[PDB]
Amino acid sequence: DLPKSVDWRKKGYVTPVKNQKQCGSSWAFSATGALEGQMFRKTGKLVSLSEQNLVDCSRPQGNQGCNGGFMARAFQYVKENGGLDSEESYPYVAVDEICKYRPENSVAQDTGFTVVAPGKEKALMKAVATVGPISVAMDAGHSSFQFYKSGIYFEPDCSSKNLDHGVLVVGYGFEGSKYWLVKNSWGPEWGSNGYVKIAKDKNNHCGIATAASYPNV
Amino acid sequence: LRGGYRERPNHQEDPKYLELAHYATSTWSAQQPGKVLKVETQTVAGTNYRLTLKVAEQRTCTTVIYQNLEGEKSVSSFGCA
Repeated sequence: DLPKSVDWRKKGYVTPVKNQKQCGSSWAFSATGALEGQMFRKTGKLVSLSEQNLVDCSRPQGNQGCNGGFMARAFQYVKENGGLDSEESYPYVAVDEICKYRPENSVAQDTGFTVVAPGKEKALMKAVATVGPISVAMDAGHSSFQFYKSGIYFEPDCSSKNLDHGVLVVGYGFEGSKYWLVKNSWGPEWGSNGYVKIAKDKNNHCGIATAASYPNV
Repeated sequence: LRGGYRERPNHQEDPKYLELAHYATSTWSAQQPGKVLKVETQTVAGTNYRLTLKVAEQRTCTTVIYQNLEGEKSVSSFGCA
């Protein structure tokens, strides 16, 4: 029986909330989050990873930097590239740049990635319980999401198929009402200190279980 | 594609994109030295508006206006073919 609640922030798996600002790099933040957790699991050291490295360097794997991308192609870039620079060595400037990856500054690697069984919240729950924080895509397109502040986000027009935003499931739980605990990349001033509770086990709300993946380290 | 610009056809004559076009073009020219064909929106930490514009004293120019979650606007870019 899987636990009734998981919060990987309590185990030291999760960096503070970051801000993608004016760049369509949510895919890159979702990917660094999942890789930060898997590297922590392997090493015991939490190290902030470069979204800018992903934005600048993962075009050959079919990402388009601030114009959009996919967590899986980010994980594929790190695999093919043999590394990924730290946030500190390769800081975030929120614009498209020419690749300036340095292998000397690599602090992370992966061998590939695992896709969670599409559209299966019970699969996502197993993955979150057993692996750590999971990269997911959601429909964040509704003004209700922008002004989210507390409680369980539910949005009746939310698509489980048209997904526009990469985020990170860092756990799950229930209010005294089941939710996914989601880390966003819109700074800590948005939502609940940068976090949102998304309705869990309500027919894959906002597509949270549609495109879930994590890197293999 | 995920987090991509979404083209917004036939929105070109909406007052909102006319004000944004004017805001964009006037911001750019005011901070230059000396002297709507397409609308696209992108969900970021806020919203980007990428407006393709026909400008004349003729040029095809692309500009991006960023509006952050506090509703503060800025012109991210402005250039012409």
